[PDB]
Amino acid sequence: HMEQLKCCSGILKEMFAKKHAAYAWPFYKPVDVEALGLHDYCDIIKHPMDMSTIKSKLEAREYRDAQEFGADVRLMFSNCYKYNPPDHEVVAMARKLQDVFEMRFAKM
Ligand SMILES: Cn1cc(-c2cc(NS(C)(=O)=O)ccc2Oc2ccccc2)c2cc[nH]c2c1=O
Repeated sequence: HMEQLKCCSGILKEMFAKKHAAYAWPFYKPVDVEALGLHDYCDIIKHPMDMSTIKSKLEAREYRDAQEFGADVRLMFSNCYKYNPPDHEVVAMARKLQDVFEMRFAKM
């Protein structure tokens, strides 16, 4: 699984790339519930996730395989779709970033 984890690190680096920043930036770090004033975020989202946490987990070798890495990336997008109304701008941004992830993750 060392080779598939190098691919996971490559995919995450691509998600942080300048060419995707216009839609990736809300996912770079944890949702700051207090600063944003997000009503009941912690009641609705039991397992928050973001790209910096995923990066820290890859560096600490916490994912034993590609499936575990992919589960955290999809959790990050799922939390966004779950919390927000479907018409929210952040949801449209999550979909664009998920295009990047799914298309590369499938080429594992
Ligand atoms: C994942 N996410 C993130 C934000 C969000 C986060 C931060 N900065 S941060 C990472 O918290 O430090 C800044 C703005 C944010 O809002 C917008 C981002 C773009 C367009 C409209 C809203 C958010 C807000 C409500 N829902 C969400 C959500 O689900």
